[PDB]
Amino acid sequence: PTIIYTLTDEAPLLATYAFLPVVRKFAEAAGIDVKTSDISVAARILAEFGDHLTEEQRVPDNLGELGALTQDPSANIIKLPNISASVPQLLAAIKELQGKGYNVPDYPANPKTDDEKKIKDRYAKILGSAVNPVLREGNSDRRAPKAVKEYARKHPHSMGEWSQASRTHVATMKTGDFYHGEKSMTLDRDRRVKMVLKTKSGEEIVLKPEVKLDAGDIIDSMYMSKKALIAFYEEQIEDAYKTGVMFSLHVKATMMKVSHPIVFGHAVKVFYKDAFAKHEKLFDELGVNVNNGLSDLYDKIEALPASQREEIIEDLHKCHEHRPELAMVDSAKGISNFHSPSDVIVDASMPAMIRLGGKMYGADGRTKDTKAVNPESTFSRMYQEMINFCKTHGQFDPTTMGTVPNVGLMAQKAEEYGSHDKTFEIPEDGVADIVDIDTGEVLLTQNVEEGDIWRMPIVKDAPIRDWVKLAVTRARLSGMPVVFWLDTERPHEVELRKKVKEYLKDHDTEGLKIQIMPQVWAMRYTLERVVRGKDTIAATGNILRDYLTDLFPILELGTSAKMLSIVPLMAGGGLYETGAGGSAPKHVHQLVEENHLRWDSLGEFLALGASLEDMGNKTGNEKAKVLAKALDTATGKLLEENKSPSRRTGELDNRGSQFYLSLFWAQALAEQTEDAELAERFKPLAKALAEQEEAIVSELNSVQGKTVDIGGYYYPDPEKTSEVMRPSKTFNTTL
Amino acid sequence: AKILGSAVNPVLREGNSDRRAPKAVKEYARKHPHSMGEWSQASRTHVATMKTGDFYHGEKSMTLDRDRRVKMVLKTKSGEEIVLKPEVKLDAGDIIDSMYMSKKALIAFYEEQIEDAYKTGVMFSLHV
Amino acid sequence: SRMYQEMINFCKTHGQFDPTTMGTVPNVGLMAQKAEEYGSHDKTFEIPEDGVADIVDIDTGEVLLTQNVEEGDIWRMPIVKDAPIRDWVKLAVTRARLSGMPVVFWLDTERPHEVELRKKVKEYLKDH
Amino acid sequence: PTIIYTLTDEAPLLATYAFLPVVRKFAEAAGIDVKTSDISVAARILAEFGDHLTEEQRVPDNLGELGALTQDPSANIIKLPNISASVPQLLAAIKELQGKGYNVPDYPANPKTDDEKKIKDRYAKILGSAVNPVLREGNSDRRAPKAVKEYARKHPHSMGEWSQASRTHVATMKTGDFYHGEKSMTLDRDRRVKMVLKTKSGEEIVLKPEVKLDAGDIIDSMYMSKKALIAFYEEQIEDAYKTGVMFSLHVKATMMKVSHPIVFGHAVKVFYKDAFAKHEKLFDELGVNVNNGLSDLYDKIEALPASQREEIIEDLHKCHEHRPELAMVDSAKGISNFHSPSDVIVDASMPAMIRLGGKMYGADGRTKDTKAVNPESTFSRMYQEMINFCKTHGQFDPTTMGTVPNVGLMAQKAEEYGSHDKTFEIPEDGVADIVDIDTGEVLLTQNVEEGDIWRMPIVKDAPIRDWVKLAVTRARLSGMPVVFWLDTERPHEVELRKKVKEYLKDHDTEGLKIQIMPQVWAMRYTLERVVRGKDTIAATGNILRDYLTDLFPILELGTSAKMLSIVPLMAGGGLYETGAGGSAPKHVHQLVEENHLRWDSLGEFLALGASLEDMGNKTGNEKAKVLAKALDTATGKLLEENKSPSRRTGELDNRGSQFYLSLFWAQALAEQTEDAELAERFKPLAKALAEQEEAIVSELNSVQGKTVDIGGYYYPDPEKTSEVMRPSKTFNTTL
Amino acid sequence: DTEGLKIQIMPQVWAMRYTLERVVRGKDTIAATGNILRDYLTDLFPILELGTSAKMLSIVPLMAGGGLYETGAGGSAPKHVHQLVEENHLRWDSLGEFLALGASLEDMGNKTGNEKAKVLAKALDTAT
Ligand SMILES: [Mn+2]
Ligand SMILES: [Mn+2]
Ligand SMILES: [Mn+2]
Repeated sequence: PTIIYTLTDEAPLLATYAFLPVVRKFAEAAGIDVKTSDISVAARILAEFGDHLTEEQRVPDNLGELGALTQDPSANIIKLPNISASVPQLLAAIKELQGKGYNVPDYPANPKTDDEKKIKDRYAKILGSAVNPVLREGNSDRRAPKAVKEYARKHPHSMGEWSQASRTHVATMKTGDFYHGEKSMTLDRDRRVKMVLKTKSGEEIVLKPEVKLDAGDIIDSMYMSKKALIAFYEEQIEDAYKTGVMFSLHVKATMMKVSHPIVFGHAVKVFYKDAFAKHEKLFDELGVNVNNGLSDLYDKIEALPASQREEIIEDLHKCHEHRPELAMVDSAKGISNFHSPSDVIVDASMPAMIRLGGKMYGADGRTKDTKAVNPESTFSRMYQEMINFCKTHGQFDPTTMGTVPNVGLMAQKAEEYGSHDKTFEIPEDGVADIVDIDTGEVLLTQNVEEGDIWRMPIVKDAPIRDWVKLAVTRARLSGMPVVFWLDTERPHEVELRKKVKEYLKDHDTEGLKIQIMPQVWAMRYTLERVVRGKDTIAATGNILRDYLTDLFPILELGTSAKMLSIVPLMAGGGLYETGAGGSAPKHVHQLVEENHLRWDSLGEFLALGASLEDMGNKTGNEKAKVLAKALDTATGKLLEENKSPSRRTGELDNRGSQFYLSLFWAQALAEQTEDAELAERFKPLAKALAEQEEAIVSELNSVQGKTVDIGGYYYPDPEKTSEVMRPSKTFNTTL
Repeated sequence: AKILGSAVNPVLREGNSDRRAPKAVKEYARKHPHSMGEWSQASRTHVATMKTGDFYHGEKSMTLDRDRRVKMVLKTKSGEEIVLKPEVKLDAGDIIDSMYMSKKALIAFYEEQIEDAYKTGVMFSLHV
Repeated sequence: SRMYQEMINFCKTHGQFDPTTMGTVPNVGLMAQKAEEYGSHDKTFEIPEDGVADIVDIDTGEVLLTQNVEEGDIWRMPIVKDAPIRDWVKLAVTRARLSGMPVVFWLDTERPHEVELRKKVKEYLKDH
Repeated sequence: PTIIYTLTDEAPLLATYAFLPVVRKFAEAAGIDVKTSDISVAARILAEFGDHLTEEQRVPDNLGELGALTQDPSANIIKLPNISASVPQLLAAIKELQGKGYNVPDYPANPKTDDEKKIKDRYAKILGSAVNPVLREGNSDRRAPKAVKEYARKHPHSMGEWSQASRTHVATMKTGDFYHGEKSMTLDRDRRVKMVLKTKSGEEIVLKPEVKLDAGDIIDSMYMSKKALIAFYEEQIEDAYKTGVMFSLHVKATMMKVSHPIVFGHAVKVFYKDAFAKHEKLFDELGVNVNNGLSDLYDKIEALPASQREEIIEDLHKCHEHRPELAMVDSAKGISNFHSPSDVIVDASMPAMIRLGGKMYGADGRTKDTKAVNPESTFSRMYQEMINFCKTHGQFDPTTMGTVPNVGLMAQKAEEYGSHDKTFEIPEDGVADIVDIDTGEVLLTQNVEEGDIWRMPIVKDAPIRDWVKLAVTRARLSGMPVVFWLDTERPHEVELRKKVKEYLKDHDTEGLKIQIMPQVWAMRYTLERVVRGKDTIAATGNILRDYLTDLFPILELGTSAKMLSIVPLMAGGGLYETGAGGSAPKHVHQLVEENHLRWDSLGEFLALGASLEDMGNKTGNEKAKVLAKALDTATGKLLEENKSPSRRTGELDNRGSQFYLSLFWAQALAEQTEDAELAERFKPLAKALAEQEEAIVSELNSVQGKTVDIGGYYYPDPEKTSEVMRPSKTFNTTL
Repeated sequence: DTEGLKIQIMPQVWAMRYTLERVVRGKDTIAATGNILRDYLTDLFPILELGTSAKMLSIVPLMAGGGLYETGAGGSAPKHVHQLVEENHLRWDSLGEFLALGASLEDMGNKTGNEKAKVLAKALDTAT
């Protein structure tokens, strides 16, 4: 019986070093082996480019290893947050590996040879959201545990007031976006299809040559219009200008790597319509692509003669005086919403804005109301309901409000999350058809234009069946009502409806409140009961899973770090994400400069409990059951005793919190009475740890306030990292 | 006092309201649209209303079993009983409500709303 | 008043209504025999001093509805009779059948008076 | 805002002495006054016979007082278990009261002078089940609270295995009993009726002069043929003998105080017919009434000369040679089934027998199979189905089985529970009619014989309406389907069916599974469901309410002493029974002799929670809600921490468990955040109690293991009892 | 979307009786029928109601999106010609052509957004 514990990047990794030894010590008491899997950015680079490496240097394909392991009914994988590499991050990681004797190739930005174009594609496999599409072979069960909600109640986080006179709102398209021209259908049998564009010339361009579809698959033909999108941006910028409200843009270019940078880019184009007109010729032969934000423009003009570059920056600030005020990522540095598409990520930025009382930062560094532009309507309308609701009701009260768990459809690159390699920026005007290869049958027709974003999302029948089952299970186990958020006026969501209606009958739903509502209705109904302190479960698609599991946890708890994220793997196993967020680069900074790690490991403690509980239910391990029960109360006690990491250096940090957890864990195991072997086994552990409490905490705190050597960043040296992360002689030995 | 105010309506209204626009009028409106003020997504106008201490949030109600004669009385702190309404004839199946608005809640609400309208710079209005 | 706010919100997000495309909203209103608030004028009082306000059956000593009120508070007892309610439900059905349009009874769940009405509507719909 | 807590008899009262102070302290924080009410056997003797008592000695008619309070829409009564006095109990209570200066008359068993008849008739008000009929002005909502059910799953109680080859069965009449001769009708209008017997002679005997009947009342005219009853017994006693299976008899002479002793008596008569023939003349003038069991015979022969009394007992033990084996109540002492009608009580004995695997105890001390004789078929056939089910399915599994909550028609002396003053042993062969005085119309005729038992049960229309409402209420609120146990072949239940069918339509039953099935079908349907882990509500008549709320809880939980018994009164208030069992005489035995009370007050804690919660809803007291939910979580923690009273002397007792409850109740209020004032109010208290925990516990346990002085039994001294029941001064001073 | 519509299916005999029962007392009913019944009925009732089928609309909304407009279901009337060649009087009623053209221009207007074609259709409707 074995649990895989992922070694990842930056902060969670550093924490793992201190925590792995303690989980291993507790897990062996139930005959559980804990093996690491290194899926760091460095490890993934070394696994891809083994060619130029020695035998000792080479790394196995650890990501792909886990990808296979998800097909095994006995899988038990605990996934920690890891880096989704941007280009700058990849570059830094390559230079660190090269510097350490690993001959890996330079990343070729603009490749001049055909062999450079070849390795740039191999690097593309490392860039961006690479891990998640592989590991997510089950659906999402994301929710906050009772002990965490009770902590929020006892220590209410700061929330900004919602004035009834608030001017902030969600501006979104009403025609010409993906939603309003969308086509959809469920497949009657297995088909192999192609995406073609029948041009005005009579020609037929092939955009995607072959894609294998199955029986019961739901496929969409959706497109956004370049013309409608520009017009929309024209209207909303002028409106923001006339009404005097700060302009902001909220998309997710990190994940939607094809469509969303185009959308982001157009916003910038029309906002600065005037400057991009005066410098059209210069910009094209400079190759500036502002889809990468203003960051791309500033970069390609930084090396220009002063007077020439200073004319361009003038034409940008001159364009501002008849434009609305812009939201700032960092006003002190002068970094705006338009700088980089990776700066303002929709799933995080929107809740941040709502929590702050519908506010974002301005040029002067003061919080302002905003027109949160959310071009695609499909998933943005639900935000507006909350805003409106908030205007009439005020800010949410974290002390009294209910919870909104989520049962998200995400398995096997579900819906939009798998459509990246099937999204195309239409080259010229024409008619876009998806066509069956083995028969001249046109399946979904659409009339598109030059610049349009066309795409074909896919959701498979098997994930859908599991998703309905997961929703029913959660209804049954928690007693909470579940609402499926499915529109009637969105073809894709009426297709899902047909399946949800059918597959609900294949279960025992006798005493369960289960209904289906359009998103805006569903959001309202949910808000209506949460404000009265009642709980509701949201059964949603992939993107809504993303949006809602940031929105509500941030409002309820103040963060999305302190929650359960369980993935019941379809083959029978289980994946346990410890965090939906990043790997916290700023956290590492504080540790390396003055050794205080302020990373909260509660998400790791929670996932482990879920992992141990499911291990017992699936393998018949009674000891694992007892370990899970003990850890839960230990986690609960850690919250109650307020022994989570402080942010201020010199005070209790991640390392100290891990001690208290292990103390309470050993304590719980000593005073439990369903397993006598374990009770007496941990009795001396609990006794030893409690009696040396103040010496251990002393050691773990007196070591702070100084620079520390971890031997790198993207590839830390284990020996030196282990020293830093386990500095208490007393704690190490007594363990 | 019997001539003052809305005197006519409560005497003639011995039925219920079937109020509706006639098709000819609705069809004329479609063909000849009246002017409508445009709504700004950034509009600051809102209904301000009480959250506690109004009729709604302290209301009690019942459906009556039988015909009875009730009075409305205030049992004062002193022990004295002031009769406010000597007699009212209730029928079986009558829905009656006991309903009150707190003076103190109303003044607090008003001080908060007037102040809020000022601090935000939005124009105050009262609709009764 | 909350109804108005919903429209305001709706209007902020959807814009102003278009008279050339919008549908009708006819009303079937309960009003017969000085129903609800429209008859409560003779039964509304500005409370002279702090005390308990009860509505009491004069024959026998049964206190039907009690309430704790303050000096300056406004307290009232609205009435709505059973046969008007019967007529109102029937009129709703008749208007539904004749026009062929859906009908929504605007009745709250968190308002005592409107739950009492709800009981009768649920009953008298079975009579048609 | 007043809660009425009932002072009763024996163990529950002793627990109250320690608990009343701590409930008062909590209830005052919400503005609720806890007012006492004394309904003990002693206080009921005093209230009746205030003839020779001083002003200070006199007590109000506390039962009549509470009976009157049920009409008050604000009634909040907590009913603890109380004595339903037998003759020996009555005498002992009288003798103690006399010796303490209370001048009350002796109870004359056989009144010599006619003045003794009046005071014997006045004592008849005190005898037996006198409290329940007065307090039950509502219908029964009996169910096991979720937290208790969960505890039974984690800690299963022992259950005897059911052999497929088991021979045990229910024996019951197929003709000549109440069921197979029943006539019933629903009243058209108000009537006044008399019960008359027109004899064969021509005389008219008035058994009941007048009874006032309302419109919509159901009345029955049921009788049991004496000739049939004896022939049945002859047959069954013979069958049990021939087949070699143990004979047992299960009736309820305790509450069915008129009919069932006649039923019990006849069994003894035909069983020992050979001895009752040899001594018929002697038995006659001794006034032997074996309707009171063999104990009656043994009493009346104990005074006789040795050679004669020994001859009698020899003719009784000699009769066993041609007879079947008898089930024993105490096989060491030789106390059998026939000793006393109050030993084997159908509602408790039948579950106990099923729980054991279909076993009762033998003369040899061994457990064996039994012919469980239940003469009246009406409510016994339902037991047989379970026996059959178990025979094919095995014994129930407490770790996986569902629940069977009950909604019981009992309000206003419903059905058989209010037919005692209307039951008659027929003096001679005739026709038994219930006749209207105004217009000499015979409503129901019936041809009866000498010995036959005749009765007219009554169930009023208004109770039936509330009963149906409570069924739909429970269905809506719990999501469980509900089944009405109504026979198609029983007049009474077809009359009820007419009503249920109609009154259901008066309610919103849109999302509910609600159906009507005959008893045996309903039982089978319910069993088919529990065994698959599914829940079902039983909406039943009065006697079935009693049977099923012992039966299922014994199987699910091991006891009927750990559950909610809510009585929503028809006038608006609520009565909350804390227990359905006795007042535990033996528990007092252990308290006075060795200072350990093993009474489980869980039923009190649960009832109080349901008392405080309903206080919040009815009045609008939000502070009541907070106390209720905090007691709910306090009671739940009591179970999970395993701190219910031990039975062993020297360990944690009733007093000790009351400390832990009040501790957790205090903690739950301190660490909650839905009421700011209450939180900081209990904060120092909760901090106090927890701090000297193993000091208070140390006191409450050290004082055990010795004889103690409470100053009486039926009327214990309030000053002495309070010293004993609150022996921890550390604990007491803390409030 | 059939929510406010009365739609039902009956056998031919029943449907005919049902239809007759309503039309004998001024009520209108649409007959949704198969091919031969379409023929039979659009002669029968138009003859009974109007005397001829040469005074009605026969619109064929073409499946591909267009529209065919039959001006008459009857023949080309040879005897009308005999009168025109011998006496110079054409008694042919072109009312079926006026109505068809009116339906043609109206569909033209709604299909292609032509407002001037809509105005031609309405002016023809009133002229007819
Ligand atoms: Mn997210
Ligand atoms: Mn019982
Ligand atoms: Mn024809």
